[PDB]
Amino acid sequence: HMEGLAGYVYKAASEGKVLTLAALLLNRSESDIRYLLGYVSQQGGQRSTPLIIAARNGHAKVVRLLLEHYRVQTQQTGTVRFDGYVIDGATALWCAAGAGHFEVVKLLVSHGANVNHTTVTNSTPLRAACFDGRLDIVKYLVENNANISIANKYDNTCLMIAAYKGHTDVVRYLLEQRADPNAKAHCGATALHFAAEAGHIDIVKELIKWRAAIVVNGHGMTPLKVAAESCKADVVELLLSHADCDRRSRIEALELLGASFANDRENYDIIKTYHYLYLAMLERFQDGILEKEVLPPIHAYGNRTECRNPQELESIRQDRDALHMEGLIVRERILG
Amino acid sequence: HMEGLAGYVYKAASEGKVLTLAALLLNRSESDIRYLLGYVSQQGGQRSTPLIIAARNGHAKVVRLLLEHYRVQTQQTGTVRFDGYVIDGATALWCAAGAGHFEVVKLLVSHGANVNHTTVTNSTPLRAACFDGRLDIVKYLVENNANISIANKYDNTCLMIAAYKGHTDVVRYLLEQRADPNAKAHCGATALHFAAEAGHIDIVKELIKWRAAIVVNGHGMTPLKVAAESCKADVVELLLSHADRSRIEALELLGASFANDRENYDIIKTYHYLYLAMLERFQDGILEKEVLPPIHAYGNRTECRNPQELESIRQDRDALHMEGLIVRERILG
Ligand SMILES: O=C(Nc1ccc(F)cc1)c1cccs1
Ligand SMILES: O=C(Nc1ccc(F)cc1)c1cccs1
Repeated sequence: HMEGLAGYVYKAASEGKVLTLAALLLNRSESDIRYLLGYVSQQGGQRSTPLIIAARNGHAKVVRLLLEHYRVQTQQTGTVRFDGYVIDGATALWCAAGAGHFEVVKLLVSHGANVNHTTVTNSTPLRAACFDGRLDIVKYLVENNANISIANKYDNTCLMIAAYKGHTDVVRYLLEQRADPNAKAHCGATALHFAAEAGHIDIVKELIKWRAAIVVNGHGMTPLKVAAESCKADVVELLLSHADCDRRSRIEALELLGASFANDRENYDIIKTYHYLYLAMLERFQDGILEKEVLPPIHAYGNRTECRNPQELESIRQDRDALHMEGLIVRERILG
Repeated sequence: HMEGLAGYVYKAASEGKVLTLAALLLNRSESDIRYLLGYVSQQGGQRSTPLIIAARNGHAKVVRLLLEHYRVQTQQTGTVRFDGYVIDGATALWCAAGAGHFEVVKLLVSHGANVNHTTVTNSTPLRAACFDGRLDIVKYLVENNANISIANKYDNTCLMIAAYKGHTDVVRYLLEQRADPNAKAHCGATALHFAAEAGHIDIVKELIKWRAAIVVNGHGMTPLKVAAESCKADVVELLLSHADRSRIEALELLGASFANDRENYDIIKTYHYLYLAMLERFQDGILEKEVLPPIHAYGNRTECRNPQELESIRQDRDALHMEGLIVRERILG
């Protein structure tokens, strides 16, 4: 059928050949043009229309022709491919936003594109831009009345995803536009919880400057202890210079922070494994005191047992091997 | 007393001023030279002798003078500092081996240094040299009757530390010199367990030419599952070219490790080892798969029980990440 002629209009659109597109559409009845420009084309794992592919591929030159003259409906959705993950429900705007195609975004929403249509995971074009941290498209959409509040399937908001990937400038912009830094995901994670795991220290300070609230990971820990278990030490101390827990919860972070300098081989430093573990014990006998029930030796980590006295952990300051597994068991008593 | 001139000969020894050291000792009775050369000097928490520092600092010219003329006893031990750890029981030879001082090692053993003296932790000079991976001193000491077998307090053999720090050349020399590849530490960990943890693929094949590894690296693991949790995929697949349930646990834990592992995190590779893992645990009783109830943590998603379930989730980054955390907690805890 004219299914072959659709392949040609898709090919010209995907590769940005304005000259080819116009010559292909020039002498066509309106019935046929709506078929040609609305044809869902199977190319790889992408179900697309000429406009969606033209936008995903950043051929603004081609996108202009279709929206101005041939007046193509901007609400068309398809299933497109971004890197290695297939996304279904993607509109020309969402493809143009995720792929960071500056001009194409500005052209579609200027010609009336619904900036708040969502994929099946309910990622807005703004979220795509927040994931990749393209500041110009994040600024553009919000001042074009995009909804910073609409979040993904798992309540993971643009502010949360901007923090995990660490787009400091984008994160502060949304905070200024008064995005809620206390939203919670299906995980329970706050935007802070996320920035803590990835140690985006400047983002952590930005969120606090914008009256962010400390709340337990609804399904686990505090943002402090996710910093500790993630071993991001500078972050761990930042948060320990804001309202903490006297000795109690505060020392629990230090214990786990020093325990995380031990257990992961990537950033393993037994010197700071001891450094934090010892200072935790210091903050446990100050004035008054507060001890630890330790677990049996557990035939596994040899027969090492967790230290109960400062002098005890002092002894091991010469032994790498023992301090390393002292950390492995420190960690295992809080997590397990 | 003569404590002031003793301080001076230590200074000359540590800084390698052979001529200066010699100028201090020449018109001294043999009684006095033993005080000067036997003084244990405290710098920090360090107990040192002029000979030990000359060896720790690799000043061969000074070490020759001391052993040759003034005939200083090679026995003599002290407490020295290295990578940041104060080590007790260190002899001039052991210091020179950790510090990779080629000649000073060659000079000390020639005048009778016990190549098998052990620190307080029972570290051979061979172990020290194996940690630093200096192959020339590893061969030299071995060809002068060093015992590849004498291990640290925790049964950690020279082969283990050569694997952990990843000195392929030291590992292959030790294996060719016929080191035991099946020793176990107090953890239970074999040399492979260590090579897997750090993913030293070339060494892992080297041990394969010989070995055969049991269980536990500290938590009841085979070297395969230590590779999986460490996310070392290439190692996991190398080791997956041998003999067997155990197969599915490795793939599951490796793919579950690509999620939580922010260091080498790839959500695509989570959905790959987890998908290929789905062969035969779930819907029988194939074999038995007890899934955990959807606990408030990884949201309330529940672990996939059928191949078809994991196919739907082939897309969605958010969803596959919590699928890894769920598998991880089921195999671990
Ligand atoms: O926006 C997202 N993912 C994305 C798309 C395109 C791209 F280039 C980079 C990232 C999403 C996050 C959660 C659901 S969708
Ligand atoms: O590994 C050891 N010592 C060492 C390591 C690296 C180095 F550069 C210098 C010395 C050990 C000392 C006691 C037991 S093991």
